[PDB]
Amino acid sequence: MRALTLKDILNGTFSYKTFFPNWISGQEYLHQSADNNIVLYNIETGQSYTILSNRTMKSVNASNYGLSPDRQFVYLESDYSKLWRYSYTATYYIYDLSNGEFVRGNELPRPIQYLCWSPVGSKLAYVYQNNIYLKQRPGDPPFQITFNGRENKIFNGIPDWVYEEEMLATKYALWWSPNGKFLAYAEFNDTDIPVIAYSYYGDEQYPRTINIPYPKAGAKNPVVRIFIIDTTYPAYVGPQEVPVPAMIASSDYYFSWLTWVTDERVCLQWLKRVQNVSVLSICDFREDWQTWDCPKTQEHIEESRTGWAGGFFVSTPVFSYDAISYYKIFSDKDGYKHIHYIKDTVENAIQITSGKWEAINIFRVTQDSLFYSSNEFEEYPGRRNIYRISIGSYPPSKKCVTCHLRKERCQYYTASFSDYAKYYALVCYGPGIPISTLHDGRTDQEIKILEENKELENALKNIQLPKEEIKKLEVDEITLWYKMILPPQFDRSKKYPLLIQVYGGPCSQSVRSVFAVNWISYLASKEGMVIALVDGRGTAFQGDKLLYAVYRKLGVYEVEDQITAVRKFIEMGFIDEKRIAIWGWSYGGYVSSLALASGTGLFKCGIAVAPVSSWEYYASVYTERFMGLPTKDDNLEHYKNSTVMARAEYFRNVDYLLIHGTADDNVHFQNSAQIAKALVNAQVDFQAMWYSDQNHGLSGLSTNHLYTHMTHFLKQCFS
Amino acid sequence: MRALTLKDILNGTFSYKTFFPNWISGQEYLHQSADNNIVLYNIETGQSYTILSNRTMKSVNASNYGLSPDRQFVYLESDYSKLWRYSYTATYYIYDLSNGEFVRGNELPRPIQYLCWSPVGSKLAYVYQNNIYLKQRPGDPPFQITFNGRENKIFNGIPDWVYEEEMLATKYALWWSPNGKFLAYAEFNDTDIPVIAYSYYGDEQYPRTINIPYPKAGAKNPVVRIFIIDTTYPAYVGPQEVPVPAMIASSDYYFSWLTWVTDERVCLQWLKRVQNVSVLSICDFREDWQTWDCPKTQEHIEESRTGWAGGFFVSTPVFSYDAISYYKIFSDKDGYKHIHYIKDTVENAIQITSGKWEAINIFRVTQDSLFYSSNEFEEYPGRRNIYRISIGSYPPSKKCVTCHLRKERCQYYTASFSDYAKYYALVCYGPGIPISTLHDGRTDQEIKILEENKELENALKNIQLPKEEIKKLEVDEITLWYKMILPPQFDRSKKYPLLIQVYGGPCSQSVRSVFAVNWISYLASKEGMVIALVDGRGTAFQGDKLLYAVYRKLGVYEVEDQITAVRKFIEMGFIDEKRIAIWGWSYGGYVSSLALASGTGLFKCGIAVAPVSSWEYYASVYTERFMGLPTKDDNLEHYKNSTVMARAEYFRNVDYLLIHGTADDNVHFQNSAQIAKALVNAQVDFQAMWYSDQNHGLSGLSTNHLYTHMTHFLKQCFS
Amino acid sequence: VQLVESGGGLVQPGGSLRLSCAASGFTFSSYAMSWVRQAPGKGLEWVSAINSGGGSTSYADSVKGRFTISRDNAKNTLYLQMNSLKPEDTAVYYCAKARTGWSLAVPSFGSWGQGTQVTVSS
Ligand SMILES: *[C@@H]1O[C@H](CO)[C@@H](O)[C@H](O)[C@H]1NC(C)=O
Ligand SMILES: *[C@@H]1O[C@H](CO)[C@@H](O)[C@H](O)[C@H]1NC(C)=O
Ligand SMILES: *[C@@H]1O[C@H](CO)[C@@H](O)[C@H](O)[C@H]1NC(C)=O
Ligand SMILES: *[C@@H]1O[C@H](CO)[C@@H](O)[C@H](O)[C@H]1NC(C)=O
Ligand SMILES: *[C@@H]1O[C@H](CO)[C@@H](O)[C@H](O)[C@H]1NC(C)=O
Ligand SMILES: *[C@@H]1O[C@H](CO)[C@@H](O)[C@H](O)[C@H]1NC(C)=O
Ligand SMILES: *[C@@H]1O[C@H](CO)[C@@H](O)[C@H](O)[C@H]1NC(C)=O
Ligand SMILES: *[C@@H]1O[C@H](CO)[C@@H](O)[C@H](O)[C@H]1NC(C)=O
Repeated sequence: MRALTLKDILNGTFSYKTFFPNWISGQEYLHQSADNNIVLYNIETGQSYTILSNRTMKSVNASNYGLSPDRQFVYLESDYSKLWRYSYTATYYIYDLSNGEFVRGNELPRPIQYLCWSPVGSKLAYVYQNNIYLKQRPGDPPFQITFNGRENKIFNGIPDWVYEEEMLATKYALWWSPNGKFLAYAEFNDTDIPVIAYSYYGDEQYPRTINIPYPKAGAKNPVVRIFIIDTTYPAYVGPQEVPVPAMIASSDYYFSWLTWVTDERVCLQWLKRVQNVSVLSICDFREDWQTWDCPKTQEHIEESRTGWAGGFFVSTPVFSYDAISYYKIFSDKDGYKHIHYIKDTVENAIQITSGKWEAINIFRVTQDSLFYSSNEFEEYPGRRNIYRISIGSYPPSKKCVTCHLRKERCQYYTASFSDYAKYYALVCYGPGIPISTLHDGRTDQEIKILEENKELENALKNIQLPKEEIKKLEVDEITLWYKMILPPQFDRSKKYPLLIQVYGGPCSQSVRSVFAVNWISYLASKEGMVIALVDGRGTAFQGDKLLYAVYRKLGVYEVEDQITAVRKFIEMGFIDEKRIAIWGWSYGGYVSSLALASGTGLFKCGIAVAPVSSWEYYASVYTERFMGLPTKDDNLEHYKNSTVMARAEYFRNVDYLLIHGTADDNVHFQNSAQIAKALVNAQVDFQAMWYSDQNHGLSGLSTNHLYTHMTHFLKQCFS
Repeated sequence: MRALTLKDILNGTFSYKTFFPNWISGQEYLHQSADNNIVLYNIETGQSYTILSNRTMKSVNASNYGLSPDRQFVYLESDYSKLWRYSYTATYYIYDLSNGEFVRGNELPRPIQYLCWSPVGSKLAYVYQNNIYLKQRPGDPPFQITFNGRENKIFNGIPDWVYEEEMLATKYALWWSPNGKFLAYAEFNDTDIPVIAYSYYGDEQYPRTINIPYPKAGAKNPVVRIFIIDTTYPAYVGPQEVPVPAMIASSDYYFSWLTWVTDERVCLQWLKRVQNVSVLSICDFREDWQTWDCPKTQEHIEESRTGWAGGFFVSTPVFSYDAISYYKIFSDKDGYKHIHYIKDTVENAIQITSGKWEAINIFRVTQDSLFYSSNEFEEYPGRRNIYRISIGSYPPSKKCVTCHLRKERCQYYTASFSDYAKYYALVCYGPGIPISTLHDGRTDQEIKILEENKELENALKNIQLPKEEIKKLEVDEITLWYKMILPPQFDRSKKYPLLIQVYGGPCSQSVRSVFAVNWISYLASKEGMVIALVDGRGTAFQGDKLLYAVYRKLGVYEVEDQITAVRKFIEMGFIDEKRIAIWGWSYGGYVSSLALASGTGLFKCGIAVAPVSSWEYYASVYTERFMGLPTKDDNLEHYKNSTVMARAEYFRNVDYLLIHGTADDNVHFQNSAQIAKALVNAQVDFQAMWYSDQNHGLSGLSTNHLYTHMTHFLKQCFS
Repeated sequence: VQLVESGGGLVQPGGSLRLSCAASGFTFSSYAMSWVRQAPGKGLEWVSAINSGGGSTSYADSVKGRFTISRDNAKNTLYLQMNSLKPEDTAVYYCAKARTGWSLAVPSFGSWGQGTQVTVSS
């Protein structure tokens, strides 16, 4: 009956909820009720009790909890303080459940960077001031494991900036043995890395300076080492360092991943600095010298001839029940990523899945079944469906679990499994209203609906939402997949303005079957615009030919794909050719700026939010993966032809809006400053805006200001 | 006939030329013609000849010259490199005139921060890496005087940032005696001073950090000492330190000025950190101990009961022919600055000038005459005229030499005198086309016209220029002086938009009879607007009451004066009430922001270029001169209740444009950063623009960009 | 005016010495006396001064606590004793007569003799 408004988007009055159970055993899980009570649910009996009441949580002003494997102690977390995208610090209290009071022995230090229980028992391991401490029981003084931890120079048990952001994507680097017998950790050395410095104004008379060790393209890199320590007698021999393969240690290298197989067997995954070679090694524990041995025969090599290794990240193996074979997802002979089963030798691997589609994730491998995700159903790249196959059975079997559950409401799924895969939970994100359900692990039948978002569906009855469609085009040989958002009461006999939203990043996808009510929804519903998203070369989940096309050629084919899509949309017949605009964010800004200044006379206006101006200003791990080294012998020529500044002359007959935050640690303010300098030196008019003491996310009231300003700009352009 | 264009202003086309003779004797002067030739002109004989050809200047790419008083050596300067408003470094070569070849054997190092000849003879004193070196002859090894000079910590012979910008307004802090047998210098210690740091981007992978010692309001201050050394035998006893008066050396104090009386008599001026009291001391040379003595009977005290001491700076004395008495300008019993004659004691001073006007400057005191400037003529406080008074003559006399030379063309004069005041030169800046003339010096008779600016007059014949008037208003027993610029073909029966340009700074004046063709001239000529400038209380050259009305209350009365003037202009009857704007620069940014957010509904849009946000962010000297200490005991309340941010809520229904440069050292970027943060936190829409690596002046193409952007903004508001 | 200096020579660092100055022509015990030194490649440097009566003495900052100056008007002699020498005082020493006997007064550039050479080295 009524259209959307900007305040309905800025204030999240249309948002959904999801249910991810916190599994603690094969049949029970934990949840936080509305009244902040920690409730334990048992599926087999259907009985619930309050492990922790809200009074205890409010006593110490706690906001998060963690339960010990033996159900005898609970740690409560307070004083949250975000540092980077994934890392933060807090204060931890320990509460006893047997007697019902906080322990008052050796109190924990403050603040603490990371804390973890043991998989069994009640051992504790935490990180404080870049050092690792271990306590055998809640009430016992700690044992210090590392001593050389220094601020901003040496990290023990936690990653530095570049590893946290570009390689691990976690806040921790330390792993327990499956039975809590050994502990493995990583040490990062950052002594020789250059430092980026920027200014923080705050609320004092003098501004202060913030320094971060940040390796840009073709600079020095951190040094990583891996140690394993016995957790029952951690003074007999001390930490032991695992060996590095000979073919890897010949030059610079990275540490990709670690996985525990058994108490006496671990798996490590390394990647070369030239990032098109990766090595997987398996190391055993020998008791004669109480050390770790990695034989040569247990090394597996993966290389790519036409691109980098893996996708955005290198794939992780999932080990079998008998723990000498595994399953891994990588490219096949036809250029599509599929599942292979490896027992003794890589070249003897057996392909399990095949076709003109791709397999995305492996969830769980039990003694008889394997669960995974795919986009095979109906040849739609942008859908996720859960499939289950049988292993070790005389007749082969294959079942699609979710493709016919709710066909018109759910085509994008994720799964969470319990211990021994007795039960699992399915979460559906779109294209309808999200919904979370619980399923039995043997017959795959629904037994309970965890969440179905009734209040949102009731509240959305009086709101007219725009119409969304997903389609494809073929031009000469490339297939472009596009999503179109059309206003209500759309008529093909009239003409409408057009807005393009672009990200275009490598190993990424922007045309998905998800549900969202966001800024472009309001733009289509109230301002009567038409919004388009396009996916072409460089995007993932469509084969290796399409993915590896933009290799050492960043910022060339994305613009061509966008322009071709725009021309086809104009040829459709309901688009006004004088009112076309484009916008993006953080490689959306890069492509948006390069497309606006392409000299085609197609776009009237464009917006760039925190864009990248040159590839010499960004981090080494990301850039060198897709562009190579910026040396005269390798790729220096293209590092200079692919900058926004070099096109500064072509911004004459277009409208530009440049936005950036001065305290951005990921995409530094240097890029926007250089763009502005180049635009001024060429005598070109444009508009700008800066946000003080704001990071890459622009969280808070800055989001309101930014979206209001962009709405004003777009409304002025299309008048 | 055609109107002005923006490109005419931006590429300076209508710019005048002046002629300041470079006096080298009582009857000769040097000039550089439009051929890079250095020509010596003799007035008595009337002949002239070249002393340095352009070939020699081009041989070393020189751009400036300096001739020794012996006329035997010249120094040529190249490799100019600006650092601050006044300071710079360069490379100096020495040319021998007798032999016509460069001096070889001991070349000066590079870069050199300051260099000066002696008044008599040819011996040099220069500053290299914050140390003073003396050369007896241009072909001799240097003699080092100071040894503790360190970069950014200790300064010898040159001022630091604070003294260069706020106190001395020069680039040097060393003085020769009249016959060049003593050298006096000052040493500045900056070690406990806090440091301001900002980011410089440049052209490199990583930006760098610039650090400057900068005392904000209420912080620690530099420490200054004064030394005098014998230049004939500098190794005998070394430098000697000048004593400080007991009443001054009880707290923090400043150093105002130094002036030589004779070869054995020097004068110094000191200021307390509380600027209410100033002390003048005269020191003599004792030969029995080779030292300096400052008797207590030779101290003169100047204090102000209602405000600071002096105007923007403290006045300097001009000594008579007997070197025991002097003339000085300060306020009399009626609050008007006039000339007084001091022989023995301050209370015995004799008033030379009196009336309801003010004396601005003292130019020369010869054996029987005194030359000065005043605005006595016709009671216009915006004019400058030159008067001559007879001293020591049996009948008193007084004449005005400039008020009837060219009555309708010239009413703003300055003078330059030769040795013994044999001849002088008058430069006229407006309100007509500027002129430069040489006069007799004994009968004040014209001799020749140095500069007439005929080409500019020929170029301005086919151009319509706006009409300018200067008038006054009498509101609430307060007289405001305003200057109004009107478009050609002005009609009183129509309505026009209005723009206000405001500076409003203390001890300043904006309504002057000065010729200029600038941005507002183009705005009035082509865009058909009416411009106005208003001078109210807090300004100078009108009395002590008007000047000191704003003591310890900054930002209160200027806004009231501007609003009252705007209301009177509206009452005049030819102003559109719905189109009024205001703008300023670095103190008019402050006043513009405060007036726009006054909640009166008068202004439609405003512009603030590099404004001051809070007085806690500016330099200690300037801020504490007019406001006082920012402590709870003295003036913290008005420090808190005067910021722009506190009015952030009142920007809701106006248009705001904020401009600042990121590499500003005078008014730091943090002011605009805090303004933007405060505006964002209150959900108020505005516009902004920054200039990368640009100083306070915005020199280069940044000026073109800034003025084009402001023109676009103003044209949009008044549409 | 006639003045003769005696003493000095070549001595190892850390030693001690003393030298004498004898004056004639003018009237002694009526003017202040002073000791000055000249280093190779440097200018004249004032070292010490002694009053006309012998009550108060003045020393430079470079030889403070190491030099002792005395006078005897009966023999018209001036004595300067150096102790704890350092390898930078190698210079030629001159005896200077002031022009003010009313009180202490450093002679500026009055009479100069030949001086005595003192060299210290290992
Ligand atoms: C803001 O959103 C909240 C839910 O997050 C909702 O309760 C409330 O109605 C909304 N308020 C407005 C003014 O839209
Ligand atoms: C805590 O939980 C109890 C049990 O449901 C409830 O009665 C009470 O309202 C809650 N108190 C809060 C949420 O402050
Ligand atoms: C870190 O590296 C630096 C130099 O790269 C080296 O001096 C230092 O020993 C290393 N720190 C360790 C290994 O803890
Ligand atoms: C990619 O790996 C191949 C071997 O598979 C190697 O020849 C080549 O050097 C690597 N790529 C680059 C750019 O070095
Ligand atoms: C720029 O100004 C210069 C200086 O007078 C003048 O010679 C030239 O004509 C102007 N150039 C234009 C107006 O294009
Ligand atoms: C140098 O000055 C001479 C003087 O006549 C003149 O002829 C010549 O043009 C000038 N050369 C330059 C390059 O200005
Ligand atoms: C400068 O000041 C510092 C302390 O403020 C002091 O240590 C140092 O001696 C001073 N330097 C000189 C040359 O007096
Ligand atoms: C100057 O100001 C100070 C502090 O405000 C005050 O104590 C003193 O009386 C004033 N000096 C005068 C008025 O001479």
